[PDB]
Amino acid sequence: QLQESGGGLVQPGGSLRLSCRASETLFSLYAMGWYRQAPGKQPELIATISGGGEGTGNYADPVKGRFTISRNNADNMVFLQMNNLKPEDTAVYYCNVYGTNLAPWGQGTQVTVSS
Amino acid sequence: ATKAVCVLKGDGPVQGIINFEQKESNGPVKVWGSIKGLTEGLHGFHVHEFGDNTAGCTSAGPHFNPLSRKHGGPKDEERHVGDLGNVTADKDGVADVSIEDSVISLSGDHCIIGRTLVVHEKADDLGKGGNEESTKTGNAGSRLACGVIGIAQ
Ligand SMILES: [Zn+2]
Repeated sequence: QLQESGGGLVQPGGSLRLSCRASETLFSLYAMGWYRQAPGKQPELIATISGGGEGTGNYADPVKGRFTISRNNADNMVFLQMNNLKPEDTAVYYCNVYGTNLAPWGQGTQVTVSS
Repeated sequence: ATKAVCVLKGDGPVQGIINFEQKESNGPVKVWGSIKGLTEGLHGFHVHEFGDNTAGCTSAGPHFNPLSRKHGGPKDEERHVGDLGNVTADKDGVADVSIEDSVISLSGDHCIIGRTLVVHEKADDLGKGGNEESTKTGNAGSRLACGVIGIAQ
């Protein structure tokens, strides 16, 4: 249903590009978000993309100006371009729908920031 | 058994008709109808405070909030009275609206008659977007179409 990839270890100031393949039924709601999750904590919504065309992205305050969300409608995929990474960004990242009932989480992808 | 109806119109092609029904006083309200001309996917769907159409949907003001709470989804306790969440348009652009909500009413302090129903350009993040605008409008974007809610029966 949801398959994330692209995470890893990156030094402070580095960059990463997380990818997610979602099922066509989930993608066709055109409301997709990336959530980050720290150990023991609840997953917080970090980036959203909705609307028609290429979609329109919104960002939570700790990532605004450093992260960009995008999508590929044909491939039913969502992307999170993370730049200027900081240790506070270390978390397991998941991609899911938002603004409606959450679909079953995928495996996510781990992102660690440390030199 | 109060009944209401709203004719959603706007500048573009989005348009629809949305009916409301409340069998008992202060009980749940059924909201059902059809919107068309939308992009496929989720679209914010709210009751805004004023039934003023003098300057288009912009005149409707903010989400109806007689309790001065923060924005949320219809299932959240912290929510505007007029926070009805998202409606879903199919590939053809037709959103078949079917909603049951106990916070809006057709009488009392939570009465929405004479206020404005508005469908939005993008999805409502239900207040979980992690930014200030998400606590106000849910980042649902511009107003595509709206209409005053009027008495039907
Ligand atoms: Zn609201």
